[PDB]
Amino acid sequence: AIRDVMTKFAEQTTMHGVPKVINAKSSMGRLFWSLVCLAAGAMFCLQMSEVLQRYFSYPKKVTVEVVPTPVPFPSISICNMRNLDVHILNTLNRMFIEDDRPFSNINKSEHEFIRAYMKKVAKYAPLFWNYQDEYPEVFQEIFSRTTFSANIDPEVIALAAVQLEGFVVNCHYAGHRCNKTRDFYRFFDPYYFNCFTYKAHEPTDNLSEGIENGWSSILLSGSGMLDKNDEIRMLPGLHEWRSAVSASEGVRVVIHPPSTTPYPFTEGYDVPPGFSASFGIHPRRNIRIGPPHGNCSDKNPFGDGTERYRLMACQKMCMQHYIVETCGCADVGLPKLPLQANISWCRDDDNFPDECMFTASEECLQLLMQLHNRIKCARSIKSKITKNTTAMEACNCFPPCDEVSYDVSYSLSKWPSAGYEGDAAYFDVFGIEKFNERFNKTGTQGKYELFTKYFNVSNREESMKDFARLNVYIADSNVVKTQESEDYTRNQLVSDIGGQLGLWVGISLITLAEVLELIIDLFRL
Amino acid sequence: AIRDVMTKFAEQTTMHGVPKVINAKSSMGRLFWSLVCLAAGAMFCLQMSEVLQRYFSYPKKVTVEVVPTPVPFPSISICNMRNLDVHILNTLNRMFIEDDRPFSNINKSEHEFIRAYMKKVAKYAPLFWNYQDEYPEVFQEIFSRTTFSANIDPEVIALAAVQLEGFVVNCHYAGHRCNKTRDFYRFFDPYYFNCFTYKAHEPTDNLSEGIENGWSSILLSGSGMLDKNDEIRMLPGLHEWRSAVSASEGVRVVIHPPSTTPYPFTEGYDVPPGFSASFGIHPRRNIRIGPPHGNCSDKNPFGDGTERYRLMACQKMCMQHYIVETCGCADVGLPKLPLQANISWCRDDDNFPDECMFTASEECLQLLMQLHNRIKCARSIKSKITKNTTAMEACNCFPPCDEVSYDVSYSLSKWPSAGYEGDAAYFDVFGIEKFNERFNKTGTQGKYELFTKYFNVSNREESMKDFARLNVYIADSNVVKTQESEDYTRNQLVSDIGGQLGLWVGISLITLAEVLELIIDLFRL
Amino acid sequence: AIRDVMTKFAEQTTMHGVPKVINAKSSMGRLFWSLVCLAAGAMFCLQMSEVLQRYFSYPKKVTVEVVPTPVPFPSISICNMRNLDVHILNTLNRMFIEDDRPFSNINKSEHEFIRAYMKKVAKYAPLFWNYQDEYPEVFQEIFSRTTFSANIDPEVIALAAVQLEGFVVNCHYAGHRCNKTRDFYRFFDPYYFNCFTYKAHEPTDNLSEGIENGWSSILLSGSGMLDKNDEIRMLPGLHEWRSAVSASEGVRVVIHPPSTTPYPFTEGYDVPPGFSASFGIHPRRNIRIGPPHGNCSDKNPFGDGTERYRLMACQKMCMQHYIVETCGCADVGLPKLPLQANISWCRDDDNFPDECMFTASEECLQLLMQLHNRIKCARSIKSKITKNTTAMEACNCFPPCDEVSYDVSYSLSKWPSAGYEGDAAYFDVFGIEKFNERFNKTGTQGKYELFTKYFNVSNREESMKDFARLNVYIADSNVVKTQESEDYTRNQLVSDIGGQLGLWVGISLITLAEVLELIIDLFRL
Amino acid sequence: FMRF
Amino acid sequence: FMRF
Amino acid sequence: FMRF
Ligand SMILES: *[C@@H]1O[C@H](CO)[C@@H](O[C@@H]2O[C@H](CO)[C@@H](O)[C@H](O)[C@H]2NC(C)=O)[C@H](O)[C@H]1NC(C)=O
Ligand SMILES: *[C@@H]1O[C@H](CO)[C@@H](O[C@@H]2O[C@H](CO)[C@@H](O)[C@H](O)[C@H]2NC(C)=O)[C@H](O)[C@H]1NC(C)=O
Ligand SMILES: *[C@@H]1O[C@H](CO)[C@@H](O[C@@H]2O[C@H](CO)[C@@H](O)[C@H](O)[C@H]2NC(C)=O)[C@H](O)[C@H]1NC(C)=O
Ligand SMILES: *[C@@H]1O[C@H](CO)[C@@H](O[C@@H]2O[C@H](CO)[C@@H](O)[C@H](O)[C@H]2NC(C)=O)[C@H](O)[C@H]1NC(C)=O
Ligand SMILES: *[C@@H]1O[C@H](CO)[C@@H](O[C@@H]2O[C@H](CO)[C@@H](O)[C@H](O)[C@H]2NC(C)=O)[C@H](O)[C@H]1NC(C)=O
Ligand SMILES: *[C@@H]1O[C@H](CO)[C@@H](O[C@@H]2O[C@H](CO)[C@@H](O)[C@H](O)[C@H]2NC(C)=O)[C@H](O)[C@H]1NC(C)=O
Ligand SMILES: *[C@@H]1O[C@H](CO)[C@@H](O)[C@H](O)[C@H]1NC(C)=O
Ligand SMILES: *[C@@H]1O[C@H](CO)[C@@H](O)[C@H](O)[C@H]1NC(C)=O
Ligand SMILES: *[C@@H]1O[C@H](CO)[C@@H](O)[C@H](O)[C@H]1NC(C)=O
Ligand SMILES: *[C@@H]1O[C@H](CO)[C@@H](O)[C@H](O)[C@H]1NC(C)=O
Ligand SMILES: *[C@@H]1O[C@H](CO)[C@@H](O)[C@H](O)[C@H]1NC(C)=O
Ligand SMILES: *[C@@H]1O[C@H](CO)[C@@H](O)[C@H](O)[C@H]1NC(C)=O
Ligand SMILES: *[C@@H]1O[C@H](CO)[C@@H](O)[C@H](O)[C@H]1NC(C)=O
Ligand SMILES: *[C@@H]1O[C@H](CO)[C@@H](O)[C@H](O)[C@H]1NC(C)=O
Ligand SMILES: *[C@@H]1O[C@H](CO)[C@@H](O)[C@H](O)[C@H]1NC(C)=O
Repeated sequence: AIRDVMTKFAEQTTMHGVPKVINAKSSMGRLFWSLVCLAAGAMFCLQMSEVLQRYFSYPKKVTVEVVPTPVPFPSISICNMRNLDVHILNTLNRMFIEDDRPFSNINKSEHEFIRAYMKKVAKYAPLFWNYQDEYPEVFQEIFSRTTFSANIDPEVIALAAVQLEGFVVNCHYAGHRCNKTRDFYRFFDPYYFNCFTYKAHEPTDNLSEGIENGWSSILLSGSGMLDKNDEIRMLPGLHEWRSAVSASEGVRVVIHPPSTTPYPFTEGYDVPPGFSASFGIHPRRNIRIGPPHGNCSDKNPFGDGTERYRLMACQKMCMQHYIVETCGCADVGLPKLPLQANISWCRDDDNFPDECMFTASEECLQLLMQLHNRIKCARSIKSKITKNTTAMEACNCFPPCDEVSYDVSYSLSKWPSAGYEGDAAYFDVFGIEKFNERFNKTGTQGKYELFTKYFNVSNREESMKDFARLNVYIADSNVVKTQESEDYTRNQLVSDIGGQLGLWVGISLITLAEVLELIIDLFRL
Repeated sequence: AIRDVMTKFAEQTTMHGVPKVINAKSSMGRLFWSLVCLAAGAMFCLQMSEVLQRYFSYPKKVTVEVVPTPVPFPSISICNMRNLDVHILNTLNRMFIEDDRPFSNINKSEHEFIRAYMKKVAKYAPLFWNYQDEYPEVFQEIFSRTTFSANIDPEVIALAAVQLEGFVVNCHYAGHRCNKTRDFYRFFDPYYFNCFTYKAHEPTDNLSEGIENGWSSILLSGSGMLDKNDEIRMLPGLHEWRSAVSASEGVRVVIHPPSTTPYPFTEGYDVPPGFSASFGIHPRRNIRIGPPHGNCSDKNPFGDGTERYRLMACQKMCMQHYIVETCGCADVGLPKLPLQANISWCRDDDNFPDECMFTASEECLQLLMQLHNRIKCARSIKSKITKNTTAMEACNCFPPCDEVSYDVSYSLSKWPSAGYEGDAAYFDVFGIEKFNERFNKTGTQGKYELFTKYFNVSNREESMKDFARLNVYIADSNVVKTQESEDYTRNQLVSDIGGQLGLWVGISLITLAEVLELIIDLFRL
Repeated sequence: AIRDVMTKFAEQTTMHGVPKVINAKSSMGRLFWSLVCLAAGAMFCLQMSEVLQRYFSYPKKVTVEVVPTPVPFPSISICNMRNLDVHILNTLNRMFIEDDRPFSNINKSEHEFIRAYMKKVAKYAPLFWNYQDEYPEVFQEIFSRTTFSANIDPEVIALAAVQLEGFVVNCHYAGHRCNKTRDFYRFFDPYYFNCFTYKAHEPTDNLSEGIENGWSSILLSGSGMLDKNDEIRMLPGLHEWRSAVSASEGVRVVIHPPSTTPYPFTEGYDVPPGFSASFGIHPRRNIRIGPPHGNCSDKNPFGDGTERYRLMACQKMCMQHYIVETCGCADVGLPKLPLQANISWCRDDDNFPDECMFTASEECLQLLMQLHNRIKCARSIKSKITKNTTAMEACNCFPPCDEVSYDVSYSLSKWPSAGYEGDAAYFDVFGIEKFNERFNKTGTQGKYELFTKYFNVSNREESMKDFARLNVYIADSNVVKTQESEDYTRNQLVSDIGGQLGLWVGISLITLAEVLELIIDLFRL
Repeated sequence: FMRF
Repeated sequence: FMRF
Repeated sequence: FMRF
């Protein structure tokens, strides 16, 4: 009864072609309707192929718009490009001017950093005296800032690096004066040594003064108080030989989201002394989608999770991972991995015997060359690894799923104007704020005398050039939001499938139930 | 005849499930087909829930593209960071050097601004002499620029502020020389005093010279001609104590759309004297959609409608509204509301009696403190109000529906080069253009002598540092257009509804007419 | 049998309305169903009108996303803003100080450029002596750089323009020292004369030093070694009178894609001497779609196809095309068209007779004025043509279909710091690198003496200001990709048509085959 | 003491 | 008068 | 010869 059951189906069915094929009277009609059904089916299959290819490509939809929801004021990190304090530097210079032998200077000072510095330098003095004309580049590499950073306790370096009270003259945010010991947080950078991060404090203060729409500060950044030697002398720990930031004067300014670690060596802006820098912030917000549509992460694979995630940190720790894997040591210019901490710096030199303080023996020279080779290994890995897409993709570093970013307008003006307004600025710094009297203390008197001589009223036109002002403000209150979204949802897929199926063949799922009922009836044939 | 009319419907109907339910022979078949119909209906309802949620969320579609349609050249507003003219400043300084009592200087000059300035200062002289060591910050706040701006007629200040003929040395646009009295329009800013807006003039001129692809001008912006006092002296009206732009030397440059009001205090770029600044403009155009899809406005809610709309103006007038509401006075740093104009400035001091010119009485001191308190109220409101999302959203400030914006590349070069090219530049300024001879007039002779002494040929290497050059040009001719559009139109909604309805249940509106006809037949049962 | 065949159709058809219209028993029912069918058809037609309007508008879909695929390091082109070498300039100045007659100086030197320069200037000396007070602007226009560039062989100018060995002191990329003769490629610019393009070289080198994450170089850019004349003297070929870049000191830096021609006169950034400039690159990639959805081109219509396409080149050659069409001559400030090369420069002056070297005759003055008029024609066309949308659209200049672009952060620091770090920098330049000893050669000894005197140890604080450092690095490793795509494909059109057709009328193509079969049956009626 |  |  |  196959023909009879198919005829019963054709009598009561909603399919468009099958009843005409089954009930066809002419054989030509049957052929025509079979061809019509096959053409409709093939066209439907092709259109579904394209539709499902689009769906399983998992496209993304991106909107760019300005929104009124405000961002919090960004964290501002300021680093003086000079690593050490001016009085400490002058003391070191004068100490070498009275005795050029660093060994004899170990016990000449009660400052901890000076003793450590003299002891570290003394390990290299005979080598420098005997081989500076044969290996100048080696000694320039080894007397860099980063070797002292790697080999002296940062809590000892912090006693000689730039101090907050001697760096920030004035600070204003949201119409009130800053509380320096409350709002500035000190952190150590292997190249800049002491750096300070400002965290905004909203009005609760009675000190109603300053910029209302942003942050402004006056910074002592020049080096004009330092002694001018009549001939060139080696002062180790000051110059990062042939680094792109080496021997520069000014302030390094980093604008970054609040609870994030800054990386002043590879991000931020430069400000020269004697200038006023305006930073016009345009805030941005990027929202991203997960694995099938893209890649984004909410946490750093290498971190402990205390920081707010930034891709830069992940990439830097990936670089450190590969450096540690290849050279067997860590670079001071990158974070140390929170996994292991028994890893030594590549620039470590505690291996040096104390006899190298007295003799320029071949063993000391070989150790010097080995340290140079370790530095070269680290530098080679740093230069090569970021071009290697396999290694970089193996670290699973993906952009944050909800990222706040800033576009900064940058411009400069000569801050202390010649003439009367410069007089007013000088009186504000030294008459009202009384900048020098911060150093009228038993432990800082020498610096007090230095600043009293340098910043006297007569020499103001030249001496005020050592200051720089930063003016950081939000230019546009609205945030430019870039949001990812899935372009082709499952509902859109279902609707398009319905459209295609209605256009070509006219099937509905209730009609697929017709064919299922026919199949069960054939099972009962 | 309910069963009979339903059977008649089932005999002639296009619905897929109802005829099978009605004509079901087995009770199991009836149950199966009722379940099929219910499943199809529920799935359709869920899919429609998602579809209608998407539609009534009113999404937006944004395209970013570069278009060849050109923008007009932007309006350029230049403000000298020095508010007063150099000769006027030197006259004031010398007048105080001969008599430090401002009261005796009221009748020493025929210049209107000098008389007004002396009269204003004389109201505070005994207080400053008796209390400068007790309240230095109060006197620094009260001798600021903005108090003179608030209390002296701007038409009198304009006689002493920087003049166009003494500010712009040369100007060139589109290959021809500018006509300064035709193309520059003066406007008054409470901090910068005189400012000038350049409006572009296309070729019609026979003065074929200068930059062809933009605007370039040479500006006298330095302060090196001002007297150098051997001790610090109070010159009121020059220094805006502890403002983020205070005591700065250079030019404030604002690039903004043609028929718009600039706000140099919170927008624009800085240029130092002695430098050449290059401004590479990349034009942008943003097109936005109205209430259901977003928010945008074509006019300022607080304005008279003469200006081309910018969101900055709306936000500033909202701030002024709240300041006037709370403190009962208006801030000079913000526009006065076109609604009421009888509102007094917060820095107004016409209340001061004339006896305060002779005695430092307690009443005068209390009035001084009251003025200080008004200033503090205004500053506190300015600092707090923009963080208050309720107040800011109550002002209905929305971004423009058709906005032109500019991204500006910024770079500097030391303009007057040492040596021969500097000689050529000096000869161009002083030999060909004859800059000094502009002042060889009966009303400006003193300034002529000053410039003749300062800008002599021997002192050119130092004196030329007081000039700055601006080079403003369009970097990319094509405009980056960001256009909003509605993502999910009603037609797209209808098509998706049709797709879903065809996929699940197979209903068309002609079939809904079947069910309507059945309903009327049941009314006729 | 029309009624009978239509009844047979109505007995076996899938259309929703036609069977109810045909088999209608009541005339009111027939009217109602005809109205239902007409309403459904009209609504379908309107919805299809909107759908097809959307499709044939050919919309675009744009996504903005960050991708990990890296870009190659960009090409960096550096131009010294001083066109000629310092020793050559001093020789010219001294030669004119000993004999102000350029004719007598033709045979005073064996340098080819000096002889050509003297011969070129001698053609104008009597005119300059007799008419400088009547036509100062004409002589300032004619003694510009571009006339010497247009009229002296560039292979002769290159002998006197800035040399690579005297311009680039040090260079570092990807952790190793640059090989200057291998990595720098010299090209000639009519205003800057000698310019150099750096092409990156990846590690293979054993010279492990310098920046690891970018490119850094120290450039001699100042003019402080040039003689200071006690009175202003005419030195032709140095000053581009009243150009926006004229008489400037520093470096012009252009960051552009690798295999592209830079255009330093209208793109790039400025760097002053004595400063360190940081260039933070954020790479972008734009992908575009062809004619129906947009416009983009993969090649320059005016070029030979050797260059990687940039829209700037197409627009500049369009400007040159119109200039050549109108004035009959080509501008040196724009590329010469690869079609014809027999086109003369507008600034050419080989027409000048040799008698003009001896007499200030009227013929020589008329020729001078004719050259001035040609220059004015070229300048007028340059200023006007880019505002003319018809002419610009006639050139078919479209943005590239796959474009790499860079957003550059710009900041400055005072590079040679006062004091000890400045001493270290000086020792690096002059002690280790031995910059002066490059000139200890028989053909360059005079420059050796000049630099030995100028850069002695005592004068270092002032002399080091003539150097500038560039620090060019990639700020964000991920590329911001903006990709165009077609918003409304043909498949999406088919699906939406199916949705509409199912919603309103319920037709499928198999049912259109019903109506086609009925039409053939009526042909067989 | 500061003078005007 | 300007000299070369 | 360079001294410290
Ligand atoms: C700056 O802030 C600190 C707190 O962060 C202030 O020190 C506090 O002073 C109060 C009294 O006013 C004491 O009760 C707290 O114990 C102090 N805290 C600490 C940590 O010392 C300090 O007075 C503020 N300085 C200024 C100038 O306002
Ligand atoms: C998310 O990141 C992963 C990286 O693991 C991407 O997968 C890689 O894709 C590239 C092609 O772009 C292939 O060559 C690699 O073999 C893939 N790696 C693995 C482990 O599968 C993935 O394509 C990214 N997803 C999206 C949506 O961008
Ligand atoms: C600058 O433009 C003004 C007009 O904006 C010129 O002054 C006009 O000069 C014509 C004669 O050439 C007179 O008929 C008009 O009455 C003048 N108008 C005004 C408002 O004064 C002026 O000559 C131009 N200056 C230069 C140097 O070209
Ligand atoms: C357009 O702006 C109005 C502001 O009036 C928005 O309405 C507010 O929306 C927020 C949530 O974002 C609510 O908390 C407020 O209560 C709403 N205010 C009112 C008066 O309704 C509105 O959402 C905006 N529209 C779009 C499409 O962005
Ligand atoms: C800079 O690179 C050039 C090549 O670009 C080097 O010159 C080559 O030196 C090798 C020997 O080392 C010769 O075999 C080649 O014939 C040379 N080529 C050319 C074109 O001269 C040069 O030695 C490199 N300089 C430095 C300092 O490394
Ligand atoms: C691609 O460029 C062509 C330029 O030839 C555009 O065609 C012009 O369009 C404008 C309107 O925008 C008309 O005024 C011109 O008459 C058109 N010119 C020609 C020769 O047809 C075209 O519209 C562009 N296509 C896209 C998708 O942007
Ligand atoms: C890329 O990195 C992997 C893992 O560190 C290494 O095996 C591979 O050799 C590197 N590629 C090259 C070209 O060295
Ligand atoms: C510095 O401190 C001493 C006491 O140690 C005091 O006599 C002197 O007046 C102080 N100087 C200043 C400027 O505060
Ligand atoms: C001021 O200090 C400078 C150096 O800083 C010194 O040369 C000058 O003599 C001092 N003047 C007075 C009056 O102390
Ligand atoms: C925000 O502004 C409104 C209106 O001015 C005010 O009532 C409210 O108190 C403000 N918010 C706060 C936290 O003060
Ligand atoms: C200045 O004007 C006077 C006449 O008032 C004239 O004699 C003198 O030559 C002029 N000087 C210049 C430089 O124009
Ligand atoms: C030039 O002016 C300076 C000051 O501006 C002065 O010291 C010098 O003596 C003047 N020289 C001549 C020749 O007038
Ligand atoms: C625009 O250019 C065309 C072709 O060069 C020219 O015919 C037309 O006159 C120009 N437009 C104007 C306003 O001159
Ligand atoms: C310069 O070259 C000469 C030989 O021509 C040599 O005697 C002298 O030492 C060289 N000077 C330097 C600084 O290299
Ligand atoms: C150093 O050079 C300067 C000029 O460049 C000169 O004045 C000075 O006398 C020179 N000093 C020595 C020691 O040669």
